[PDB]
Amino acid sequence: TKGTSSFGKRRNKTHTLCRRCGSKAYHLQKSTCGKCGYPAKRKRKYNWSAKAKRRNTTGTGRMRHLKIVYRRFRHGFREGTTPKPK
Amino acid sequence: KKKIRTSPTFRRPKTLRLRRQPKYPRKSAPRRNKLDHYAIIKFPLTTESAMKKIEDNNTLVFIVDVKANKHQIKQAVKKLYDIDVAKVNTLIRPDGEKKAYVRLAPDYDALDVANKIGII
Amino acid sequence: AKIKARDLRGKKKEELLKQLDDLKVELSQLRVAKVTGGAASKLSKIRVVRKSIARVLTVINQTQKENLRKFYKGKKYKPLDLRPKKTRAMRRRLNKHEENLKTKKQQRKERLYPLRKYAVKA
Amino acid sequence: APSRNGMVLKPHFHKDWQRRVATWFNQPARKIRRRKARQAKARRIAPRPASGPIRPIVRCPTVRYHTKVRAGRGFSLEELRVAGIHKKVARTIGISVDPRRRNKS
Amino acid sequence: GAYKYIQELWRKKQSDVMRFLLRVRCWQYRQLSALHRAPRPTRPDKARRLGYKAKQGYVIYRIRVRRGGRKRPVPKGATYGKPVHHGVNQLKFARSLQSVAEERAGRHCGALRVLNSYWVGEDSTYKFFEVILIDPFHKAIRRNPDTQWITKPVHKHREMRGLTSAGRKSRGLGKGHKFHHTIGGSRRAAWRRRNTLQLHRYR
Amino acid sequence: SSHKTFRIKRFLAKKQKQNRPIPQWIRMKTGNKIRYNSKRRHWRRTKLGL
RNA sequence: CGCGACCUCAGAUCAGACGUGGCGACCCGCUGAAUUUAAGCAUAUUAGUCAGCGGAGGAGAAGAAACUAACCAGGAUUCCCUCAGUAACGGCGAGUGAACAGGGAAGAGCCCAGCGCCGAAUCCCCGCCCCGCGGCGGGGCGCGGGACAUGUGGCGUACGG
Ligand SMILES: [Mg+2]
Ligand SMILES: [Mg+2]
Ligand SMILES: [Mg+2]
Ligand SMILES: [Mg+2]
Ligand SMILES: [Mg+2]
Ligand SMILES: [Mg+2]
Ligand SMILES: [Mg+2]
Ligand SMILES: [Mg+2]
Ligand SMILES: [Mg+2]
Ligand SMILES: [Mg+2]
Ligand SMILES: [Mg+2]
Ligand SMILES: [Mg+2]
Ligand SMILES: [Mg+2]
Ligand SMILES: [Mg+2]
Ligand SMILES: [Mg+2]
Ligand SMILES: [Mg+2]
Ligand SMILES: [Mg+2]
Ligand SMILES: [Mg+2]
Ligand SMILES: [Zn+2]
Repeated sequence: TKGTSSFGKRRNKTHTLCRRCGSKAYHLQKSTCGKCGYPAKRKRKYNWSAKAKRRNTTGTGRMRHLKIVYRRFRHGFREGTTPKPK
Repeated sequence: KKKIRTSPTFRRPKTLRLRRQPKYPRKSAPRRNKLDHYAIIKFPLTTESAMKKIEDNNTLVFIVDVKANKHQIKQAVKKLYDIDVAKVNTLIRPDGEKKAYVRLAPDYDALDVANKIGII
Repeated sequence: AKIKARDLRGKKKEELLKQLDDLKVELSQLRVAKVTGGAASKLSKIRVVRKSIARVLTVINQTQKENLRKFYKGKKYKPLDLRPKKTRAMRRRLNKHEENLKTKKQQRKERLYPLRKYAVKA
Repeated sequence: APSRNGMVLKPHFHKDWQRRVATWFNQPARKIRRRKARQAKARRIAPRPASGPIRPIVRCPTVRYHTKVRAGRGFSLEELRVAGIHKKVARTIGISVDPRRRNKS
Repeated sequence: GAYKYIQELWRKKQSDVMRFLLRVRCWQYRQLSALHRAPRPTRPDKARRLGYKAKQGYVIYRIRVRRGGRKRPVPKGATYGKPVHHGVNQLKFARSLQSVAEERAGRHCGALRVLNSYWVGEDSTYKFFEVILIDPFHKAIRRNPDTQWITKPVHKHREMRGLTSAGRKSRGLGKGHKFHHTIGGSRRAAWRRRNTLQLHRYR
Repeated sequence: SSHKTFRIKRFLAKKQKQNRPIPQWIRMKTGNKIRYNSKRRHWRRTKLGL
């Protein structure tokens, strides 16, 4: 009986957490992320979902290295020098 | 004559494999051991179950790092508290830190060790 | 008894390590006091000792790194954290010597036909 | 539907034009940009004559325009020879050789 | 004069000497594997007139391509809709087999630059090309002018952006009335320029 | 279940550590405009997707 | 029934490097529909477009004629105005549709192979010390190794040499 009892029988998960991208879309039998495409090297990305592209593009996260790159670009990527101590 | 193939299978002949003698180390210095004894032991636990374990089973109980195993906990306790440790039972709490019970050797006494530590 | 890096930069590594490990002993005692209640004075010196530990470890790592730079000064192959960092593409690009390399034909052209300076009168 | 009387028109608007609509709001800005580029170039080649080499006289190549004359790409090697100068020192001086033009007159 | 003799000999492809050599070398390239490194150019005059020099940092890769047309990769030969788009079998790829040989060589040795390529015998089933690759980080190459342009970073994957000799022949661009389709630099540059609408400020 | 893996235990540890009311000095902070923790989870009402 | 030389291959946690992935507004290479319009619909149109795949850079591509033209001739590429909704394509229906000349913006030109001459003149790597370090070279020294005549460098490329 296709409704409430069939809801009763639901106790085996299809997806678990993914090591890349952290979403709960890692298909356990298929061994593949439905969100990011992982076991594969290239990230799953499609132009037919601009909402998905903006949900996980560069800038929605922490951007540690990139904010340091922006600062260092503004100063010219200098290294090994000191602000001439007092 | 006198070299003879006594097998129908050609195998890849084993060759010399030199060890590495690099021109420079890939990193400068060895990395600092960031899991030293002060990192191992974070603080003692001073709950009522803790006090029961202290007065009954000659055992202390600490909150320790998640990465530390029983050998590191025992060595760290024996070093920075200068005692001897009978055994170590560890669990991980539902908050996510490792609670370690450490039972001392019988010639030592958990009461006066806790008095020297200051949790008493 | 507050410690400053300008006073830390003259010590030797035995007393630097001694200072470091007595600071860590004091931090352990302060956390013991924090669990056992202690006092607000101790709870406020926690942050002071932690920043002092950060200061001491900064000074040790900086001294060791500049000793490494002095040792690898003038060497042919330096470690990957001692060679410069700038940007992967800037590391991939050519250096100034092989940029300014020129052929004998093209420098012969440059010697024979230099671009003159001139004005045209009205 | 045609109303009464009019032209039969064929507007070429069947092809998703309004993604490739190009506007000209940056026209004054690019005029300013080209102007200051010319100024920078002139004061870079400060004594050199500010506009480029001398160009030759060139007859426009069609029975519609073959009465007029205009500036060409460059002088040719024959007339450089009759002028008596070398085809490399000419370009260092400012003469703008063009090797592929012929002279049939 | 030697290279001129080799050049005339390689133009005489239907002579008995050349047809023997082509058949035996085709046999052994067939027995080898699909992507392969040659130790030296088989055709040195062709390789040097295509750009190769006998220096450290020029390598030669032999690529084998399964020849024939392009079949439409649709299940059970069923495209859907428009009989004009119902075709499956007699379709043809827009690029040449030589270009896809260069593309496979570049994609395998992705740290080298594809300079050029030439033909070294086909088959009925395969086609064999040799691709000149350049290591752009050998000193003997970036410490010498007239060849560090390929070490410059705008020349990564020339064979994938279509701008080797074979890929350019596939793009079909030139000068004159034969080539109006690509008269803004490329085909879709021309399409863009003649399908945009210039809406001026003062119309 | 009682049979867990270490990383699902870590996940649940984080979730129950952050299922906690807001402190009361936060409301006395200058320019606060936050009255209560608005993303508190109840185990019976809203389930973890895990 | 051995010992060498080359060729063609293989192995190595060998010495030193390089590629991978991301972003993708613009660019390049492919692949590539159907809604739609034709008052139906199949060619046509939508459209070489969306979706799909690959590769970049601060721009990219293109580019110094196997060109335009038929004139008293012009003279690389790119872009703007015009040519021009034109020549032309098209159930010649619906629809589609450029180029040259002209006026401007910009303006820059060059290099191999081959043919030939010069005792390979050429290039890479490793030690010695000297002059430097701060994107690491200069020259000298080595009865030091290799690449290379199955062709490196200099002259020289259709405007001739
Ligand atoms: Mg299943
Ligand atoms: Mg256990
Ligand atoms: Mg030369
Ligand atoms: Mg159709
Ligand atoms: Mg429920
Ligand atoms: Mg190695
Ligand atoms: Mg219809
Ligand atoms: Mg209708
Ligand atoms: Mg219908
Ligand atoms: Mg697309
Ligand atoms: Mg990439
Ligand atoms: Mg370019
Ligand atoms: Mg180009
Ligand atoms: Mg008109
Ligand atoms: Mg069309
Ligand atoms: Mg001008
Ligand atoms: Mg030569
Ligand atoms: Mg030419
Ligand atoms: Zn994932």
